Amino acid sequence: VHSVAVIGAPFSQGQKRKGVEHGPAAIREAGLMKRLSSLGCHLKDFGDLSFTPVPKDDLYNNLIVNPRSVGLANQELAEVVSRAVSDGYSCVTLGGDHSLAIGTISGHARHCPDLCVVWVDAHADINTPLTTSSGNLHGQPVSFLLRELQDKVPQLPGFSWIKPCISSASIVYIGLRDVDPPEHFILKNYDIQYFSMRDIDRLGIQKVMERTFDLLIGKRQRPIHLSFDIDAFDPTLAPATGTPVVGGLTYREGMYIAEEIHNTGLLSALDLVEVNPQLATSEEEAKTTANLAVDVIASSFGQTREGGHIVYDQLPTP
Amino acid sequence: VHSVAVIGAPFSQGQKRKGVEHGPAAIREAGLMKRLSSLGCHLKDFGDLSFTPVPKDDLYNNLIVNPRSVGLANQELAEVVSRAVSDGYSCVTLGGDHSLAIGTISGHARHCPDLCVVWVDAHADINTPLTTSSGNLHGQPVSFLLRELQDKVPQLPGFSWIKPCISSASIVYIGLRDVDPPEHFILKNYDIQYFSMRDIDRLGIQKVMERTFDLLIGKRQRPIHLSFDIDAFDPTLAPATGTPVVGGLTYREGMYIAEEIHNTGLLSALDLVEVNPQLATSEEEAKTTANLAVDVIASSFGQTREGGHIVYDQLPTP
Amino acid sequence: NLYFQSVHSVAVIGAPFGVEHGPAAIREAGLMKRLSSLGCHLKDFGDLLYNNPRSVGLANQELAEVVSRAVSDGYSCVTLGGDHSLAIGTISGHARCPDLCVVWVDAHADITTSHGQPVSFLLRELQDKVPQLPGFSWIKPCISSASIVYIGLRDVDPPEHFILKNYDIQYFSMRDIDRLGIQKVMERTFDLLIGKRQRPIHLSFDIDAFDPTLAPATGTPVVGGLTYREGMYIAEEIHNTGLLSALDLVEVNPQLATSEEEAKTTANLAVDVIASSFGQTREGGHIVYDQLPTP
Ligand SMILES: NC[C@@H](CCC[B-](O)(O)O)[C@H](N)C(=O)O
Ligand SMILES: [Mn+2]
Ligand SMILES: [Mn+2]
Ligand SMILES: [Mn+2]
Ligand SMILES: [Mn+2]
Ligand SMILES: [Mn+2]
Ligand SMILES: [Mn+2]
Repeated sequence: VHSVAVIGAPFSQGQKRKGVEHGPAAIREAGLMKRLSSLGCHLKDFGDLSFTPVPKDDLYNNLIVNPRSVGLANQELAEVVSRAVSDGYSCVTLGGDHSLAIGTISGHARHCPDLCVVWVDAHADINTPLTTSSGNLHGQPVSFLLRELQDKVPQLPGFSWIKPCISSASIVYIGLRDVDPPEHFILKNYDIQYFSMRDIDRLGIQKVMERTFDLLIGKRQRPIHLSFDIDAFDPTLAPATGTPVVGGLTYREGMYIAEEIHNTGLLSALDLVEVNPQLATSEEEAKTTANLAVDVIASSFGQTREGGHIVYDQLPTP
Repeated sequence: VHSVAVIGAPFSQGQKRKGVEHGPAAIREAGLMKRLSSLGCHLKDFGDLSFTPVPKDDLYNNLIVNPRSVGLANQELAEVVSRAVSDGYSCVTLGGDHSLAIGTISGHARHCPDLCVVWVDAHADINTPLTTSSGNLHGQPVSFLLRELQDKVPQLPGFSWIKPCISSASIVYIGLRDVDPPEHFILKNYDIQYFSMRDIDRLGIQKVMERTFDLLIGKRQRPIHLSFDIDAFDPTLAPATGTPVVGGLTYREGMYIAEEIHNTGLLSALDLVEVNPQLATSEEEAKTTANLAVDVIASSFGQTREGGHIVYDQLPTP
Repeated sequence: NLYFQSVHSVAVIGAPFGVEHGPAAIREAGLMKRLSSLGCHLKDFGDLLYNNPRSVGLANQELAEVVSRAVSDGYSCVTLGGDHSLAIGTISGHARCPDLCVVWVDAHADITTSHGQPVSFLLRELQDKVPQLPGFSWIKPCISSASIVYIGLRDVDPPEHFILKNYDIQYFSMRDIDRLGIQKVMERTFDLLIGKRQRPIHLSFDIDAFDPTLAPATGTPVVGGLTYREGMYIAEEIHNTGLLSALDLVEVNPQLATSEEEAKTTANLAVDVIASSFGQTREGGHIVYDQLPTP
């Protein structure tokens, strides 16, 4: 019996495309709670958080957009995640853009300092505020969290509260296929392990999961933080997303990652981000993406493709 | 060269979605007979059976749907299949819902004491009339056929003619992804071998086919009954079906299963079920599903990806 | 960007043999910009019955002399199609490099006929089986049986199957990829073609080798093709040898598109294959970043 807390983080200021703030409601509408309930989960829904707005919030170094707004909302979200983690709940945060991982990972690390991160995404999201070309904070969350990158990251307004909480050996990426040249340099120079789409093509997702766990939990059991960007899946499967990139995970591969995460029994927090129902060309495309998000979450807590989630031990007789 | 019999079974009373009775007409219209002719098949067309309706056949024990109609249609179907097999043909039955495997497998076992079954489906179709939640008989056919379950299956009206004819070690499932808790218990408890979509994700379809044949025909040659539900394919490939489940077989995997079955030279009967042209959103969706059904059957009788079905003896010289 | 993992010299030619709208569709999808972004030294050449053997044979003679000039100057020649018949011209022109090996990526063997016969005119062992066509006398066979490897085969005609089987032409059909996986297929392909010695590689890529969901705007689409990932993998491994000498990107037919999304997706895919053949990858790393800025 897993105790699962659901937190809606209708965060959109980490990027420029509107509608990602409607991701939590779309996921709940696709039957998230009914699905987790059927798995036997003990649920708590915090509903959607109302983040303190920052009306006077100008560009940092004439590039970084909404720093105070993103920094403050993450500060507040980190308090909610920390509380849920303290109360014994596996914390599911529904996005919202991927800048929310600053708050969920920060919050989680307060009570789980030995956590490890499995980052599932088409993107590395590891640009520093000095390497970003877009100035979108959803493309930089990992830079604020990485201990080894601290001397390369300037102090941004609203971001001072953040204490880097993950080391380069404690994060593994899966699904990479659109990596900026500064991000590629960071991954190689700081020895951050990753399994790009090319590594999945060669090894197969089973070997990718085995190797990920060898790297992270090969020495001891640790709390796992699964940060899952819906754009890790091929755009044909997850169209309702801001930055789609062709040649992503199949439905089967995404289910396989989540099932392996469930099988460890170590999942402590999960982010499901970048579902933007507004970017779907049709209502069915929006529902398809939202149904996929529920499937990743439910598989992370026991949903299988073999029907082995529920205890059944005796057949009825005539 | 193969002797192949074709039987149309326009039957829908094993489920609640209207239209699956039009599956045989849709498959025939897709050019099935012309395709089998082009492969050099000696063909016998038994036409499309008209099933004796049961006007008074309502809900049994507040659960079982249409038992008298399903039992009778299967009794009639078993006699036609028995005729085709005893005449010496490899029996192709076009569905119609998956409750029709009661008739095809019963009819086939009347001549093949050592028959084995390869069941390709998103579903196990092995609930008993006591474990079913829906009461739909297309989700229960294997329970009536399996010897090990005889003491778990109640006597339904119209089912007294059925004799269990297969052992738990004589059926292998491929493609499973939507299994009920009692069905998972039955599969594990009785040691029925299955390769779910997760097993295919891990092993690959080559190893799945090798292991299937090792389990079934590794000790001795045996007639093979291929019970193929079109919903084993991903819904993007087979949209015109009643219970679609995302994350199915690819076109390539489906053809590979069919090619490997052909390569044994032991195919004795094939069911191609659950094509429901009415559930397609367009004519092209219905046609794609029908064409896929024809490709499975043709590959099961020799159609290949390398174009080696037709023998070429001499190249023209100048 | 000033630093790159590798610098290649690349020549681009448009051969519009609605398949004629193919080179224009590829160009409009930003091909030149993409190759420039990879640190390539670019040279754009612009856009150029028996039993149309004259017109096909003529257009191919112009293409073969343009390809021969580009490869003579030391450029890796890229030809935008147009139908696959242009491969007679490009492989002949490139051969004028005699020890060239071919990697034919197609749903079809293109090798008795009923764009489906280019390999018959080029293969040495098939010379005593091919008749003297009008405006085809200038062609001499250049590639032997053990120098062409097919990848992606799924629609092979009975006389083609006999040719492949009896002339011992090694191939990896869709069924072979299903069994081995694309990694093993590339490892085995290179074991066959360059295991003995290094050789200029001719990659003739038909867009229909990919599944029709990915490349819908093509002439002869065949279901159950290569995924986007498999095709990129082929191109990346070809790049990783450091031997790519010529490449054809054929059968993009923008007049067969039933929507703008089907038109743009097919052209974008064709740009992706070419870019991956000259260094573009899923991991990045093609562009070399020196140092991180400090606050
Ligand atoms: N959720 C699927 C269904 C069975 C589908 C039968 B099939 O489509 O395979 O024929 C369920 N287990 C049931 O018992 O009603
Ligand atoms: Mn992300
Ligand atoms: Mn992303
Ligand atoms: Mn079925
Ligand atoms: Mn089924
Ligand atoms: Mn071709
Ligand atoms: Mn082709």
